Amino acid sequence: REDLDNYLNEMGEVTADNIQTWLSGRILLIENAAQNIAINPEPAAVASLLEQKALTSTFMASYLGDATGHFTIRPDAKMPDGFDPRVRPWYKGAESSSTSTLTEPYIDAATGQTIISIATAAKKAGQSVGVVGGDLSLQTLINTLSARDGMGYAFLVSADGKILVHPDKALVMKSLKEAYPQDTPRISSDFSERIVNFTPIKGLPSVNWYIGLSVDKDKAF
Ligand code: PRO
Ligand SMILES: [Cl-]
Ligand SMILES: [Cl-]
Repeated sequence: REDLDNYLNEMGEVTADNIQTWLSGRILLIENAAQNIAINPEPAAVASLLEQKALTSTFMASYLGDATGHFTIRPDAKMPDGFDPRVRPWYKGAESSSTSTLTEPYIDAATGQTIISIATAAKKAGQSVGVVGGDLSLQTLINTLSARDGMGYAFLVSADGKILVHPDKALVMKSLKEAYPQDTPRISSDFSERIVNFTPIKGLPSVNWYIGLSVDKDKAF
């Protein structure tokens, strides 16, 4: 048991570091996008920035919304009638953060897919000029986790217990209790009766997220 605990802990730390280092490169691209837009926030300049291959190859789309409701998105897309960027979770979350942020999964207004967004406020010498966001699909996050490793699966859960990414998509945005009503695992401890442990992801901006490692117990050696 000491041996399995030591290994799950070590695997959790590995998986956690790597997803942190997958995310933080993508967080830099958005921050750089926001910084460059703050240079020249004319919508022509904005649109040429978002059309660049480093962004379009990395994200489903990236975009700028501002306090008047103006919205520029690339690749371009017809947004639903009455779409307002200011009421979307990426906008509200970047507004209330002095750093960049990452949203919990939500329903993309463009694709209708489930997505998360990296967003940060774009600031021109103290003044906000809007919020820049980039979108990653839930399926992308599942694939990025399931690529990161021996015995069970990794999933991602917020500190408050909300399951964010899980290879069982039915469990996405269920709380731990709602997903696991009989004997609920607790983040508060780092082992739970499958055996499950939680490893904090360090160094993300604005969020407190955990890697959960879930392994078939008796198969584990
Ligand atoms: O759904 C949203 O709010 C973001 C912005 C447009 C595309 N995805
Ligand atoms: Cl990559
Ligand atoms: Cl446009």
